[PDB]
Amino acid sequence: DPERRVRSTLKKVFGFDSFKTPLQESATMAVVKGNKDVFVCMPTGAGKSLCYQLPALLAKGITIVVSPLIALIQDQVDHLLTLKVRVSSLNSKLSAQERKELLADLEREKPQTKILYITPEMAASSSFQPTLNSLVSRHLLSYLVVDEAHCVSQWGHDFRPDYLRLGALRSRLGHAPCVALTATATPQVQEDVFAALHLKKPVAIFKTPCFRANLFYDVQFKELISDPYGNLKDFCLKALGGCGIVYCRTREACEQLAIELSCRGVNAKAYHAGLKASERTLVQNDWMEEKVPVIVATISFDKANVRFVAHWNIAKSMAGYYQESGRAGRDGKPSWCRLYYSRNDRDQVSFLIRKEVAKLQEKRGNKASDKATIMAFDALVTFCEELGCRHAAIAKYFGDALPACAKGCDHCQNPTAVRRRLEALERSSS
Ligand SMILES: Nc1ncnc2c1ncn2[C@@H]1O[C@H](COP(=O)(O)OP(=O)(O)O)[C@@H](O)[C@H]1O
Ligand SMILES: [Mg+2]
Ligand SMILES: [Zn+2]
Repeated sequence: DPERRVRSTLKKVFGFDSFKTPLQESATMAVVKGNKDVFVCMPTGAGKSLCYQLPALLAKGITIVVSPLIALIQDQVDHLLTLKVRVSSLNSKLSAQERKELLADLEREKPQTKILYITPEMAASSSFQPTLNSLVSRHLLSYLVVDEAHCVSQWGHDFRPDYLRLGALRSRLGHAPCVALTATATPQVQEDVFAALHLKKPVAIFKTPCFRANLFYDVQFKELISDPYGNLKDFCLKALGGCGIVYCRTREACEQLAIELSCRGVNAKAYHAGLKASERTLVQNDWMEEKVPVIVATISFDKANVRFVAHWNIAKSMAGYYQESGRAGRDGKPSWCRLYYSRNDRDQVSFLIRKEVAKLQEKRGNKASDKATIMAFDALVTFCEELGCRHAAIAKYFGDALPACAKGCDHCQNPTAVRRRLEALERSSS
């Protein structure tokens, strides 16, 4: 009865009566089985570390975990140690005796070390190769875990050439299943992970869908609104009856909107990097304690009663838009997400990204991530100019199945209304 073995370890070691979600449960059970290569794709804070930390304790041998930096490794090592777990870390920070003590333990016929954290540079080093081959030869390797697996991809936010060497390492240890985990949900990133880590097919996939049922999405065209500040004021008031957010691009527009909304009868405090750090925490504290309902911001600081998120200007990427609008309705109660779109604002953001790209190119030459940045923006322009379900467009971008939008977006609420606003936009060009 492995379910019972898992359930007892969950309580006695990790001190938990249940799994956070059933997907965390299915993922953990699939890693325990040990018959296939596993891919875990869940949001940050969804309990991905347990999906591999728990099975490692129930396996006969050692689990090797690859992670990008020592700072993040140390946090994971310090955490497991308090649970009285036999966790170790082979890195550059180790003193002469420390490394000698750890290398000796691994050379024992029955080593004490159950979980070993290493950086990719260390995994692929010729000096680590005698240790690894001995473990493979003695059938002492139970799992190979690749955390932050999106690091293999130039289509992700954190490309690391060191992660590309991990494919050849994985190929050398066939007996041991491989576990790959990330929060990045795009299909190109998933495809890069499967190919770069030389994963064995069929891969067991545990993917949290990006769909958020309680969010009402709409797109309004600033060009066709006689009183723009009046529309934002209406939207802000109607959504309440908690708190709400308004995003904009400039410090100028951030100040204009904060004063402009306070005049209409909706108390708004401007938040940007131009202000003093003393004032930053002050404005933050007041929005958190509901003294001020609206925060107009260009930058960010997690409030649970966010009833609205309004984007005064188009965001820089589809992933950025998903994350910023995603700050709404964390309590599960109904919330509203509006993106105010104009072709001039599109031309402005596009120009800004192209300069930022040329600045990186002047600094370090050409890279394949240069094209990804333009495509991440053009996917958001497509969403703004598209006629279709707002939730189905997000699902398609993140490789999810069609979501059950029960009149949960402007297009689904009334497709004719979205069509008339779009026709007026297309005609205005002539
Ligand atoms: N079954 C569980 N029940 C409750 N909390 C859990 C459970 N499993 C893990 N957690 C906790 O969830 C938090 C976030 O998990 P973590 O592994 O850091 O997530 P991720 O890698 O997805 O960002 C941690 O503080 C962890 O202890
Ligand atoms: Mg993690
Ligand atoms: Zn819809």
